[PDB]
Amino acid sequence: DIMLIILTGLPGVGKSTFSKNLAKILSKNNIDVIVLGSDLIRESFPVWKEKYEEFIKKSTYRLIDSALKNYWVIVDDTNYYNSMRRDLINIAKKYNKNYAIIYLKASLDVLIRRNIERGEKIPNEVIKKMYEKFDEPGKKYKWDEPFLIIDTTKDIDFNEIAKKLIEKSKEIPKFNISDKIDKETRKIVSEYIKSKKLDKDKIKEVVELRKEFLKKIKKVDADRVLKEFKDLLNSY
Amino acid sequence: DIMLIILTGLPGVGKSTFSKNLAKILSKNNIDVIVLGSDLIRESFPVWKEKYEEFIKKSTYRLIDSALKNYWVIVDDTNYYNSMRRDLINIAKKYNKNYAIIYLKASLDVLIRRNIERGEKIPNEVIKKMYEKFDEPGKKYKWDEPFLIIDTTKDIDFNEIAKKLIEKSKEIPKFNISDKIDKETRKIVSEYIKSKKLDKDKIKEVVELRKEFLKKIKKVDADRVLKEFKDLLNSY
Ligand SMILES: Nc1ncnc2c1ncn2[C@@H]1O[C@H](COP(=O)(O)OP(=O)(O)O)[C@@H](O)[C@H]1O
Ligand SMILES: Nc1ncnc2c1ncn2[C@@H]1O[C@H](COP(=O)(O)OP(=O)(O)O)[C@@H](O)[C@H]1O
Ligand SMILES: [Mg+2]
Ligand SMILES: [Mg+2]
Repeated sequence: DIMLIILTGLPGVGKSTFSKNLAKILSKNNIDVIVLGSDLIRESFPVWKEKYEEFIKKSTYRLIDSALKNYWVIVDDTNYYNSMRRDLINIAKKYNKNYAIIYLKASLDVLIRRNIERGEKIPNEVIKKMYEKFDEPGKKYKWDEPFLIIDTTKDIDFNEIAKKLIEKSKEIPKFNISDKIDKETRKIVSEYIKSKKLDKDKIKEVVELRKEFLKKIKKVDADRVLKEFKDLLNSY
Repeated sequence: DIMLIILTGLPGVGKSTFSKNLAKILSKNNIDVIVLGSDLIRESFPVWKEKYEEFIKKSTYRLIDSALKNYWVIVDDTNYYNSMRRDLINIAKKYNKNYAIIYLKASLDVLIRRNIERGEKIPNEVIKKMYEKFDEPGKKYKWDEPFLIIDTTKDIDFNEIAKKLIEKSKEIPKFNISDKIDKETRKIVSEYIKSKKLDKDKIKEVVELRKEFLKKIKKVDADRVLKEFKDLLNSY
């Protein structure tokens, strides 16, 4: 009756816009749905610090868990790693609810241009690295395969998507430190870039710096690693 | 060393703006602070339903409780009832944290113009009535007295405020169905006025209808009363 909807897709792809549109159609069909995402909590702090991400994450999972007892939930978050998608499916699993992964995609050119339009809050170079490195959902686990893959440069038919999701809802549900280090070093890089307003060339060197640093680290303690990373950017 | 700051004041008075300014100055002083308010969760649903309010309230308090373990928290909410201020103080008392109530005020005319400015999302006559019936913090209980009273029609010295709060945070800490029905009947009224686009004369009828209704109810369980109120507005 209640379902968990898990969005996944890169920054600028249109997750927030899609969530809002999908929620409006669902509510028009008398479904009680809430849209929840990490940016809810993250943007409630006046500044970003790496040490906030743990509270942001858990607070987000908590609200989803609480919500999914009474309401459909649409999870509006990049969900860049399969371990994130697994953590969310485990919430549905806990309350025996169905779930549907909706993967939104657009070409890199489109994502960059949308980024430029939004005032390049994330550096273009970082979205480009994200796009190159993204493992498309379902590439490894059957439980990770999307219910819908949606091309956000093409027409999207919300009624159809609502219809399919509400059908799915009546079906029977059947069913990492490296990800942390990868994710937080990328966020630190982005903060540094925006904070120090780095020129294009410097942006490139810092993205490369991170790459080389992750090559070394792979060949660990998450905090020690991220602390060394900040120290590295400062030195550099 | 951590503190709960509880805002209180009518719609349009400048809570959310004040919160962002104060969080900025606190963070500039290396304080870890988060701004939380029931609208985070209320605005995450695509429409408003009365049945959501309990979830909203509880989810809000749970985020505050969780946050106050590690961060200063600024509570950005109307906090119209002293019962709401009591619940928030009790979270501070639970963790033995200092708290400060900050009462924000502005004249009715300024509230209306700001309301108009922003599109009259809450009917002006409802603002007027809230202004009329508002009980200023500390009217009855000593634990309810404002640490600070702020006139948002004048400039605000956030440096002084932060200094006063940091000083306060180093001190040793020392420590309802009628409200629900009052609150939700107002929200229902506001939502009918907007959804129905009532003319100004019908608005005043409906406002009076709520007043008359609340009289009769004082002479109960909240769900049934609220369903009847809606039935009354539909009839009327
Ligand atoms: N389907 C779409 N078609 C065209 N533009 C879109 C679409 N969805 C979102 N946008 C635009 O792309 C930008 C990023 O949208 P947003 O929903 O904020 O993406 P995300 O939440 O994935 O970061 C916004 O400017 C939005 O207006
Ligand atoms: N101190 C102030 N002086 C002038 N305008 C203000 C002040 N504080 C807020 N405003 C303006 O008043 C309107 C409502 O402010 P907001 O902070 O959203 O109030 P609240 O959160 O109390 O409803 C906004 O359009 C805002 O820009
Ligand atoms: Mg988004
Ligand atoms: Mg506000």
